[PDB]
Amino acid sequence: NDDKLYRADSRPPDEIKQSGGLMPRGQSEYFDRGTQMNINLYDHARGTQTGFVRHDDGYVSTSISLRSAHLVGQTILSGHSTYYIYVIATAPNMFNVNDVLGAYSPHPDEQEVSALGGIPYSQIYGWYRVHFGVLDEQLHRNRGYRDRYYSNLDIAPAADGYGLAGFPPEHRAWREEPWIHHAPPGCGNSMSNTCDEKTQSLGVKFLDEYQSKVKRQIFSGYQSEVDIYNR
Amino acid sequence: TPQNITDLCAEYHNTQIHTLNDKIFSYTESLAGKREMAIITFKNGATFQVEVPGSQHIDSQKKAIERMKDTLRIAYLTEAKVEKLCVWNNKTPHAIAAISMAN
Amino acid sequence: TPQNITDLCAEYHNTQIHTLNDKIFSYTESLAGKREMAIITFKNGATFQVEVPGSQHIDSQKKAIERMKDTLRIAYLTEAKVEKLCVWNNKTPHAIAAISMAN
Amino acid sequence: TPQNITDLCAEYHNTQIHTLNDKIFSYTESLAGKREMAIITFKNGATFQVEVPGSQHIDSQKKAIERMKDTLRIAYLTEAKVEKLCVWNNKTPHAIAAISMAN
Amino acid sequence: TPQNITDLCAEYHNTQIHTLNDKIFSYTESLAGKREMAIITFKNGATFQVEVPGSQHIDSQKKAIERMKDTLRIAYLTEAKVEKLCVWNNKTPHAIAAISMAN
Amino acid sequence: TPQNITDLCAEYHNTQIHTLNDKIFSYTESLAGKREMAIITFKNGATFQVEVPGSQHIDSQKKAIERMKDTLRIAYLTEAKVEKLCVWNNKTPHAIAAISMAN
Ligand SMILES: *O[C@@H]1[C@H](O)[C@@H](O)[C@H](O)O[C@]1(*)CO
Ligand SMILES: *O[C]1[C@@](*)([O])[C@@](*)(O*)[C]([C][O])[O@@](*)(*)C1(*)(*)O*
Ligand SMILES: *O[C]1[C]([C](*)[O])O(*)[C](O*)[C@](*)([O])[C@@]1(*)[O]
Ligand SMILES: *O[C]1[C]([O])[C]([O])[C@@](*)([O])[C]([C][O])O1*
Ligand SMILES: OC[C@H]1O[C@@H](O)[C@H](O)[C@@H](O)[C@H]1O
Ligand SMILES: OC[C@H]1O[C@@H](O)[C@H](O)[C@@H](O)[C@H]1O
Ligand code: NA
Repeated sequence: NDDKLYRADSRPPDEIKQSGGLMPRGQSEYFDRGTQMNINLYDHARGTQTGFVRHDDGYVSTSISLRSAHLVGQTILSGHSTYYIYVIATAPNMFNVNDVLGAYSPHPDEQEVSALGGIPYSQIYGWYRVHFGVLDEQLHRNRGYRDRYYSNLDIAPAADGYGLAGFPPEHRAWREEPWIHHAPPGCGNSMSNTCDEKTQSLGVKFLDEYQSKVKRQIFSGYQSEVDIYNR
Repeated sequence: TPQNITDLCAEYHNTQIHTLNDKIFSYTESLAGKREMAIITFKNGATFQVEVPGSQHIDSQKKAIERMKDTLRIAYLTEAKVEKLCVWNNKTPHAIAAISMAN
Repeated sequence: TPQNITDLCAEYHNTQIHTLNDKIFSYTESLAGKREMAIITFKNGATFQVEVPGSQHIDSQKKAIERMKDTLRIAYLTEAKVEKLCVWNNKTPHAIAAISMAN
Repeated sequence: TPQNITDLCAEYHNTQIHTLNDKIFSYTESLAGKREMAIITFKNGATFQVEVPGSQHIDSQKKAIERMKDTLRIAYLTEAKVEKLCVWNNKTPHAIAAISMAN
Repeated sequence: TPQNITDLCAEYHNTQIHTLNDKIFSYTESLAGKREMAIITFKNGATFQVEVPGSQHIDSQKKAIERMKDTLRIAYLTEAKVEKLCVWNNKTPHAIAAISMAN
Repeated sequence: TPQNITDLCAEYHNTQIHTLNDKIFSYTESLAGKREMAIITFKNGATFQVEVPGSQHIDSQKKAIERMKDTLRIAYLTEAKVEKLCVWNNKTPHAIAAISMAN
């Protein structure tokens, strides 16, 4: 459906366009996975926010309302004289953190939805401007957005996420419902570090597969048809 | 001059409208001799062809056949919802005459 | 030589500008013989054609007709905002002569 | 007329189906004289050609050869899953007759 | 053989480089008789055409004129940054000879 | 028949491989008379052309030249990684004979 999510960020629209979207820490470009990135939801969710709204460990956070995003924004970014609130379509790269982490969600009050690998430009509906903590309530539309594609999609269900929860290898969660039914090999199950390596490889495989879907939706329309008979 | 696919399909004998309101499930393309054609299916199993060019086609249709193959390929890739197809049903698979995309 | 669609449209008889500032709502395409054409609509109900190539057209327009159908297809699929259309008003639906995209 | 790639492929001698269900790993294209062709590989190492046009081809295949190279290029760039290929096995690498994309 | 657009432009009389380093603001295309052309603008108001094919053009340029309209349409729709145009400045608006894209 | 770009390039005396494993930095296209060509650069300054069609080309190569310019344009816009180029090295810039794309 056409629901939107919201994120406060000091990186301005031109940086977003150049990066191909809203990126997790340490990634300069969406589709370019030439650099190392740890992907782990639990670590993402328990990370501290020091002048950046949570974007570590391979995910990028959103709020479920504009009010909530604005509140978050005042808390973290009040030292900036300008920042942006990005309005974001729902799609299956988004996970409801409370639902996936359950009772172990570290900040349940925040009601976070987090995007694995960050948010591609095409998924960004638009952006508001915030000046000196004051929300300017004009919405600037992104020409790159695709409404029919994204309005036909929703966030990922929690059961697509349980296996990516990223709890420590011997955490009680891996032996409790629901996570027990989705535990990566080595997690609550003779080379060291299997759980960590499988958590990471399942994340990388998810993002590979997701990026394939984005490439298909966007790059398809770069196809220029040729007059085959003339040629 | 028709203003929509239903009125256009009504001008021709041996046609019918199929209402799909769905994206294309599969796209098949062939360059084999005497089978230079495309075939699409939908998730319910409904199958449609773009016919091999032949004596049933006037010269002005040759370029439109090529255009239709282009349209189905990019519709498949972009997952565009197909609203309706106008087909001839004196062929199997039913043969595409026109396509509409909305929503 | 004109510098914009309005001035170009003013050089022809039986033509007018429509200002849509909106994406295309539907795209229809036909390969049926003598109806090799495309039809677009907008959510306000306005309907437009790219005409079948015919004796009214000169040679230089043949390639341009094919290009215009290609442009409407990709405009529909990428949800690009159509600014204006220059159309002939002596056809029903009105027949596209030019398109401008902005914003 | 066949309803699918498997049936189409059984109409011809010296052919077989390869089931890939995977995106293309590499795409190669050449304009070098007597080697105007394309080559694709999958991550499992399976390699396939679109043949150089020659006297084994009838005239109706010429346009279809060009379309297939367009299809493979965009499939590669979009990371679209290839379901099956129908190929001639009396050439090295196996020569593409038809492709299906699904899922 | 020039290595870049600036050196290419220097080989021709009545040409100049515009350095833009910006996306196209508007794209206009016409199929009207004797005006089969494209026009682009930038947000500073700079306006350019791809000319109607005519007697000033040699045969080898006719495919290249078609390619250039393809290129401008897709650059516009994908918001691609245009670095420079090479244009003939004995036409109004200035007529495109070459384009470079980069960031 | 070769199964990869390295083996294809080894079939010609005046060609060599370049390994890039990078996206294209810039794309330039010209319709100017006698310079109907494309030029690409990488961020390390490596520069390549698609040559103007000429008397060194056999008829079969003419359609492949046109295809290769389309390929470079979409590779540029998608930021696809170019793996290798096979080029004629008796020309300046080196002239593309083949391209391979892979991650
Ligand atoms: O069809 C267009 C218009 O409706 C007609 O009056 C004129 O004669 O030809 C136009 C096509 O170029
Ligand atoms: O020499 C010459 C070179 O340079 C090139 O052009 C080729 C193409 O094919 O040819 C010859 O070899
Ligand atoms: O039309 C332009 C170019 C295109 O080749 O040709 C020259 O002769 C003209 O001066 C210029 O306007
Ligand atoms: O039938 C002949 C050959 O035996 C095959 O290997 C292919 O080259 C086909 C192409 O139609 O032609
Ligand atoms: O991290 C060390 C622990 O690892 C678990 O896999 C094991 O069940 C425990 O008994 C303890 O050895
Ligand atoms: O123009 C195409 C159509 O031609 C008719 O003669 C035929 O009966 C239809 O099935 C369809 O092929
Ligand atoms: Na959605």
